[PDB]
Amino acid sequence: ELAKYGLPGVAQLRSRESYVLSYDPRTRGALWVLEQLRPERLRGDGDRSAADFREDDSVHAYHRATNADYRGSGFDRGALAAAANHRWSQRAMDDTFYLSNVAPQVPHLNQNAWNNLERYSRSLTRTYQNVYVCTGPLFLPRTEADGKSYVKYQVIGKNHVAVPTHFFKVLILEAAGGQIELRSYVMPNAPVDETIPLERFLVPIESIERASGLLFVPNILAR
Amino acid sequence: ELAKYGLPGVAQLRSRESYVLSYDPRTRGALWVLEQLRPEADFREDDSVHAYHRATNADYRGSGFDRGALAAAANHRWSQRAMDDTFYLSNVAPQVPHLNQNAWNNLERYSRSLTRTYQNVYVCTGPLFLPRTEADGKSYVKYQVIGKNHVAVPTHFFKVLILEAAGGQIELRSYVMPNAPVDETIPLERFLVPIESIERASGLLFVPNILARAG
Ligand SMILES: [Mg+2]
Ligand SMILES: [Mg+2]
Repeated sequence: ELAKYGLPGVAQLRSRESYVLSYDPRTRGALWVLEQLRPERLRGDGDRSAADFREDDSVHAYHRATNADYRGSGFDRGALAAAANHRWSQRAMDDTFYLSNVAPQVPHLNQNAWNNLERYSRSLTRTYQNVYVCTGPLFLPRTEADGKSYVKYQVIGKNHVAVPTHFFKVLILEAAGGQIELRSYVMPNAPVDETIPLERFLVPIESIERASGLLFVPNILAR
Repeated sequence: ELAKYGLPGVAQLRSRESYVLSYDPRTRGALWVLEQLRPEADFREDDSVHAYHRATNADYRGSGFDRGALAAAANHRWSQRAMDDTFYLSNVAPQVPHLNQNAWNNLERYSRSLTRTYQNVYVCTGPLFLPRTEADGKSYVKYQVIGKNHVAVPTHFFKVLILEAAGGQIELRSYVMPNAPVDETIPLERFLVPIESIERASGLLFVPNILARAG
C-alpha cells in the first residue's frame, strides 16, 4: 500500500522538561522550540550552569549536530530555549544544553541583542498571566545582482549543520479576561547594535509564517 | 501543557491515488514522494496546502524552469484519477528543462522497465539541497527561489528504487542527478550513489521496516 516498508521520514517532535521542539534532520537543527515562561520558573535552584553542551542521542547520527561541528566555526552554540528561562529545576536547565536546542549564532548576537530579547521576554512574566515563547531559525532569500532570488546559508562541520540567516521569536501573552496577544520579532544572524530598541525588530506574524512554513494564528484563534 | 495553543508545524503527509508524499512548507515543495510502479491534465495548485506555503503556476511562469513531476504521469496510466493527481504542484519541483525532458525522463522510463524483472517496484523520489565549498574555504547551501511564493529550486534530485526480488529479497538502487542539463548519453549507472550518502544529505531514512538490509 506503499507503507509496506515504512515511510522515509516523518515529523520529529522532542518533549524535554523545559520545552518541546520539532527537529529538522536536513538542516540538523530545530524548526521551532516552544516554552511557557512563568515567574516561579525563572528563580533558581537550577541556576548552576555546571551543564555542558551535549549532542542529542535521540537524533540519528547521520543528522545530529555535535560539539565538533561548532569547534573552530566562529559561531556560538546559541540555545533557542534559553538556559536562564529554566532555573526552576536542574533537569530543566540541563535539557537546554542538548544541541538539538542549539543553532550557530554570531557571538555578538548571542551575547547582546538576542540576550536582551530573552531578558525582555522573561520580564513580561511580571505583567501577564502567561508568557509562551516560540523561537526558531529562518533561512531568508535575497535578490542577488543577476536579478534572481536565492537562499544561501553556511553549513559548518562534517555534519553540515546549517547556519540560520535570521532568527524569529513569537511571544504569546495572556492577560486577564481572556486577552491574548502575539508579539513577534526577527533579527539577522549578524552583529546587531545593542543600542537599537527591541521594538524595531517587530514584524507582523504573517511574514514569519510565510517565511518559516509555520502557522501560528489559526491555532491560537481556535483557542 | 506547553502545547496549549497547538503546535506551529507538523508533518504534512498527503495521500493521493498514485502516490504518498511529505510536503515541506518552507521550500514549498515535497520532501519525498513514494509510489509503486505496476506493469498494468494541466498543473493545478494544491488547495490542501495553506496559501502562504503553496506553489502556483505563476511561480513557474517565466522562471526558465519546467514543472517537473516527482511521481511521473507516465507511471500512472492505469487510471485517469491516478494520472490527474500527478499534476498537483505539490508533486512538482522546478527542473532545468533539458533535465526534465532527457536524462531524468530516461531514468523514469528505465524504472518502469524494471517491472519486467522484479516482483514489485517501488520508487521514492525527491529534492536535494547540497552544499558546495566556495572560494573563501567555507561551505554553503545555495539555491534559487522562484516566484512571489519563493518556490525552492533543488540543486539535485534523488531517486531510490526499492526492488523486490525472489524470496522477499529487497534491492535498493539509488540515483542522484544535478538539476542541470545532464548529458543523456551518459549511462544511467554512472549516477548511482550509495544510499547512505542520500540518507545523510536528505535527512531521510528509507525503508525503515527493513531493520537489517540486504548485504
Ligand atoms: Mg540562549
Ligand atoms: Mg508531468
